[PDB]
Amino acid sequence: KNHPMLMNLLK
Amino acid sequence: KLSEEQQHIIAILLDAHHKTYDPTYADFRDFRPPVRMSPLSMLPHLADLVSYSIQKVIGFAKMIPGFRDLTSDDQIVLLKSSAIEVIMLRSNQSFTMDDMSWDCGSQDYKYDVTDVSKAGHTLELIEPLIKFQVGLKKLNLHEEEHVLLMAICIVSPDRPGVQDAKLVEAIQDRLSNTLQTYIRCRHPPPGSHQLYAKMIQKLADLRSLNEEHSKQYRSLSFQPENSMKLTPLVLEVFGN
Ligand SMILES: C=C1[C@H](O)CC(=C/C=C2\CCC[C@]3(C)[C@@H]([C@H](C)[C@H](CCO)CCCCCC)CC[C@@H]23)C[C@H]1O
Repeated sequence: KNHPMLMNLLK
Repeated sequence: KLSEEQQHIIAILLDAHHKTYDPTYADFRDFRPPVRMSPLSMLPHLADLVSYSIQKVIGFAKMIPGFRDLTSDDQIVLLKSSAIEVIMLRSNQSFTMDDMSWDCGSQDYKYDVTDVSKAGHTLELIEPLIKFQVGLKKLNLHEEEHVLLMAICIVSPDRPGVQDAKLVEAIQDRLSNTLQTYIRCRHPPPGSHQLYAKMIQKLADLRSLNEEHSKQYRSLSFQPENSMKLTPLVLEVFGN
C-alpha cells in the first residue's frame, strides 16, 4: 500500500 | 473583497465538478444491477456506485488549486481519508427531502434507507447519514459553496498520516478565505447567516460519520465472502 490504482487515477 | 485569484479558484472548482458529476446519471447502467427483494441484495450495485463515486472524487480532487504541489504520499492520504466524506457531500445533490432518498433519475436508481440497509448497514447507523443530508440540504448552498466545501474537506491538514501538514493547511486556508469571502460578497441574507460556521460544522459531523463508516466497513470487509463482492478500488481506498 502501495495503492497503484489510486496513484494511477491521480496521474 | 472577492480577489481575482479567488474567482479563478471558484471557476476551477465549478468546472472540475461539472466534469465529474453527471446529473443525468447515465453511467449507472454499467453497475451490477440493483436487487430489491436476499441478504446483502443491494451490496454489488452500491459497491459499484461507491467505487464509481471514488473515481469521480479523485478527478475532482486533482483540479483543486494547489493539490498538485503536494507529495504523492500526501495526495493519497488526503483522498483515502476524505473519499467517503466527499461522497456523502456530493450525494446531497441527488438527495431529496420529499421522501429522504437519493433520487438518481429512475426508480431503479432511487435509494432509500431500506436499500442502504440491504448493503450491510443496520437502519440505526444509517439514520445519522440521513440527518446529515437533511441539514446540509437546508443550507441550500450555492453550487459555488458546494464545490468549495468538497475541496476544503479534501485538503484537511489533520488527517492522520499527513507529512507536509504545513502545506495542506496553506492550501486549505486559500480555499477557506475564498469561501468566507464568497459568502459575504455573494450570499444574501438571511441564508448567509453564519453560513460559514454551519458549513464548517458539517465537516465536523462528517468526521464522526467517517469514523462510524470505518468501523462498519471494518466489520463488513472482515467477512471475506462480502469483501469478495466489492471492487478493487474500494478495497484499495477503504482498506482490505
Ligand atoms: C453521484 C452520486 C449520486 O448523488 C448518488 C450517490 C448517492 C450516495 C449514497 C446513496 C446510497 C448509499 C451510499 C452510497 C452510502 C454507502 C452505502 C455507505 C457505505 C460505503 O461503504 C453507507 C455508509 C453509511 C453508514 C455511516 C454513517 C454513502 C453515500 C450513499 C453518490 C454520488 O456520488
